[PDB]
Amino acid sequence: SGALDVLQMKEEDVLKFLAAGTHLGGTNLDFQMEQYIYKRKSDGIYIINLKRTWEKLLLAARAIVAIENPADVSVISSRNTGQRAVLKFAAATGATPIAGRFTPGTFTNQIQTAFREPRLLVVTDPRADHQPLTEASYVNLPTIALCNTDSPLRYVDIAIPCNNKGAHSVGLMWWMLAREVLRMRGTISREHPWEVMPDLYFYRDPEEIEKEEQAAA
Amino acid sequence: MQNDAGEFVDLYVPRKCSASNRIIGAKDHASIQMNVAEVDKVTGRFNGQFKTYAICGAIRRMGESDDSILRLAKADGIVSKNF
Amino acid sequence: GKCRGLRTARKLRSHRRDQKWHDKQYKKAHLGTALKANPFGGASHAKGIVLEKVGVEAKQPNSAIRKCVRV
Amino acid sequence: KEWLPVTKLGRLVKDMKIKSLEEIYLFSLPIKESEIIDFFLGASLKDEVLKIMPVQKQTRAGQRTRFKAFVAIGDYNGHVGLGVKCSKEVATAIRGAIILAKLSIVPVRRGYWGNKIGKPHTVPCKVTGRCGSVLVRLIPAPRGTGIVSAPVPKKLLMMAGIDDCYTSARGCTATLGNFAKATFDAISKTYSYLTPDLWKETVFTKSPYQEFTDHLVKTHT
Amino acid sequence: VRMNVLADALKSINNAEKRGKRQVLIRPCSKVIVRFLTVMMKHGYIGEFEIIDDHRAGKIVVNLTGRLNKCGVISPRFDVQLKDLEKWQNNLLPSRQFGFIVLTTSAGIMDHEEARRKHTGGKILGFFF
Amino acid sequence: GRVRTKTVKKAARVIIEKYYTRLGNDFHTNKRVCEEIAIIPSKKLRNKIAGYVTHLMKRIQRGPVRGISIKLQEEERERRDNYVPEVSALDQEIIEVDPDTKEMLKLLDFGSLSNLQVTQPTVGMNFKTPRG
Amino acid sequence: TKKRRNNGRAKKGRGHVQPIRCTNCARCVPKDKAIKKFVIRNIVEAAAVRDISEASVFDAYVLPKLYVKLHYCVSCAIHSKVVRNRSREARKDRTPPPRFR
Amino acid sequence: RAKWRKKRMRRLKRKRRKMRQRS
RNA sequence: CCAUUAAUGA
RNA sequence: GGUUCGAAGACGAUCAGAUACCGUCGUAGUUCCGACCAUAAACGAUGCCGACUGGCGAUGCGGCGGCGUUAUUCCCAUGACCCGCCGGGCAGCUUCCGGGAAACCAAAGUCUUUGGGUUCCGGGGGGAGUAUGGUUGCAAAGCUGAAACUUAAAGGAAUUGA
Repeated sequence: SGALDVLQMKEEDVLKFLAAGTHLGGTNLDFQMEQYIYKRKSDGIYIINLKRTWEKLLLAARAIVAIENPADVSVISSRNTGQRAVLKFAAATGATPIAGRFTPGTFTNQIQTAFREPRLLVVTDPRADHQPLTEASYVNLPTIALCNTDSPLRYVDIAIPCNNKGAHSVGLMWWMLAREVLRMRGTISREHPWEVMPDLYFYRDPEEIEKEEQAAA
Repeated sequence: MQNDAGEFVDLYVPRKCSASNRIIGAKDHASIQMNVAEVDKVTGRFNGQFKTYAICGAIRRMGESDDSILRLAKADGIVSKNF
Repeated sequence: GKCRGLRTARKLRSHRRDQKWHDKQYKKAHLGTALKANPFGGASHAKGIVLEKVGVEAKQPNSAIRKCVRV
Repeated sequence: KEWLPVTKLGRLVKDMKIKSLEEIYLFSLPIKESEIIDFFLGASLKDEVLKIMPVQKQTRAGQRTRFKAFVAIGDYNGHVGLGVKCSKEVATAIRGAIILAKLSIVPVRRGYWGNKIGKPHTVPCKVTGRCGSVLVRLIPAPRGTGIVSAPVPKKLLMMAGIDDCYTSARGCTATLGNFAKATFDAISKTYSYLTPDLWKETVFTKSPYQEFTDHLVKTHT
Repeated sequence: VRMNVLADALKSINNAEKRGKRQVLIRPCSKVIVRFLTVMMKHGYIGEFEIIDDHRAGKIVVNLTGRLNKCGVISPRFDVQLKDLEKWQNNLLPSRQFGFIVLTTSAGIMDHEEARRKHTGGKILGFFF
Repeated sequence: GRVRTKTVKKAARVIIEKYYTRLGNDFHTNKRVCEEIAIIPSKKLRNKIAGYVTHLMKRIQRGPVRGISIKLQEEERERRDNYVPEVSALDQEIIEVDPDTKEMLKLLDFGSLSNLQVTQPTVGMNFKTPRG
Repeated sequence: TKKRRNNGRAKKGRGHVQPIRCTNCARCVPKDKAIKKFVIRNIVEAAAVRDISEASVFDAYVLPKLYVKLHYCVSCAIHSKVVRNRSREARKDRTPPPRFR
Repeated sequence: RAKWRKKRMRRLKRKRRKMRQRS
């Protein structure tokens, strides 16, 4: 990642970043998220620097691969945008998913049935998953967060500045992170593109599901 | 912590944060050892050796954790110098 | 202290000399009004003459008729 | 009688693949099982009850008195704790206080005053601790002095093994719960104060969760 | 107004150490401040610093580490002999192992162990540990 | 006031979760089915459980139920998750590019690209909701 | 104890305002402390608009209004149920009630 | 009420001043 | 619209 | 000079009683000028000056920079809007910086790891802001200001019932 020709930024990755809209940040501005924005556009929407986004994705991929056991890595999403993304990420990696209904106390209450003592937390949204930050304040749990330009950095541990609102952008960044950790650990080589299509990770509107069911038959 | 003879006499030696240069107490239950992996320059895969880092709880509850991790990784050579 | 100068010793001494009088024990020890109003006169014992014997009703919850002597 | 493990650290204790609680205090792992300290330091561990405090709340059918137990716990070498538990009966209150005390013991620090020959005896520097308005200050003392203190924190320091210490108290020290928690916070911050003898860099050893990560998934879920 | 420039600068670096900044800009530059910073340098509590010397009250940038617990000040400049310095380090320093009380003398601005070596008392300035 | 309690409802959910194939739509059939599969000591509680089973089966025929784990609905959920659509909306011949994004891409390594389309900037800086 | 940050009123740097008499009582209230209702009022609301729309001379004549800025005190506002007491966690929520009806 | 206690004491002070001024 | 007061100790 | 309102006072109601709340009046007063007194829950119950320590959306002042809309239309430039920046002015929102007994406080923080400089003021509650002495004032009153004696409580924050 540091002056390495292998871990550079790819032209197709630039095309998919521009097609998803991950650089298109939020309207407001956070005081901690100032060092990941190059220039403010017209209409008051910030530009997330895609190269520094790729660098923070590489560092979070280092943090994922450095954990030896993939089974005790909890990947969390409470909004409806990221549930299918974290479920298919856990199915592709070996992680443990949370897709809605995060019970407060799964990291602190032992008598509960869904008690886990993990080694790594990967957070979709900080304001939606502020409660795993509160359990990670008491259990020694590192935090990976897909932050926005407005998302604060309270109790997080490493962050990737992205657009946490667009359903294409969130799933595209989960796809980039999943392909990066599969290229790092000894499963999939870096020469060929990955076979499973990145539209698998996108959450579908049920109106779009009914429209596709109408258009299929 | 050595005595007149020179023996290590304290019953443990505490951890120290690599960002604020401050030790970590016994019930500082938010201190995290970050592990950064390594990538070979000719293969591009995981090697086996790590880079360890300490984060105390005050930096987490303040909000300067990932900035300190980014600065330590840029100093140790993980993040590129362009950034 | 409040003022922390290098030569405020007379100010601190005069302020503490004026504020010792607001203590109850210092005033009772260093004014002669309480020593004059003390029937013993700063003494421990005193002889006197019995003139009458008074039954004094007691205070709050504990009630009795105590036996005092006007000396 | 046979203890069934629940936590991962408790499973490591039942596997005996960690040599002491020193690595647990190094990596700051939360101890949430009361049998771990009975396993490690349970031979010389001592329980002494400080005060049974009868707190109560007012209901519509009079008052409801429930007893609050304070237990000072610890062997005479380096590790003590203070446990607080309020329950309906005093026996269950003292038992729960001993359990929470075993969950929340802390390591205490002993150092030298001036000459550094022999074993460490005193608190190495002027430290302090407070909760509420009770302020307890711990002062280094020379050799042969003793624990010049009130009887309850003198009992706590006699448990802690600090032979020589001067103390200072500020506030309404009649509240023995806040008084014991204030001296508990002082002896906990002894191992939190930055000592200039700790200028050596910390070579971080491997966590036991990362050491035995294969046994922890092959012997149970 | 600004009465004690040394006390203001040391309270500034004390606030910087309490928050956790890597470096801080204290706004004036005095000779007592520069000599105090060199004493903390030679005793190894802070890093190496620099001063910005315009033709006014200059500025000072000090690279800070976590080895400085609290940097205080003793105002005003009390006289300290060799008979009372034991009581000074008894009621001001945290221990007799570390911590140094600076005090200016005619031989130079120095701390209490160097004052015991050179056998010379003087006016106290502050403490640092 | 005809409201079922938790001892009816949780037991009926366990019955439908474990024996979904044996249960049906008719009340007088799945009542006897629940009688044979579950030991219910009273006819009134048996009728309450059977009625709540019929009402949950009506909810299943109307749509999905949250507090249930049916194997067929789980297989349908897994199929709808593993469904692969047609070619992506990320692969487009025309991608709208803002001028400041074009400037930062020029400052990066890939400055000139193949299938990008730079657009005009939104003139008029009016993007905030008025106050009050 | 100090119950409100702005102490029961809307003064922070003024210090003194002019008094206004109440409408229900004749209580002398400070201007920024008084509960103010800018009551809009169509002179007929439901019943007589149907009568005026057929008894008026001009075709499609718009009905007039009557604007009154009422000033109440704390006692008059709570006795006429303009404002109510709230929980201490909901005291700081100074959003106005909406215009749903 | 402290206000009427102060006003009662002012009237009592006026009575004391009048009874001293009579002498 | 009017509505005053519940003797001391436990 | 007295329009309105309205201490004292009169009258009519309610009440066992009203020498109050309610209503009709109504003197002094409330309005202006020349002389008094210096008292307020005169409060932000938080003295004045100086340095440091999170941001966020504003607003007011003056200045600066930059797409554009709109008037002097006949351009530049000045007025009105939009986005920022600069110094403090009243402020507001979040909060494990930190403090406090807590309510709360970006100060009520930089406090047992106690020292930036400086004026006033408190030493349990009553007696009591009382007596006396001095002083100011036409008076009412204001400033300084006790003691004897009496009591083990008085008080502040917060919790649960009623």
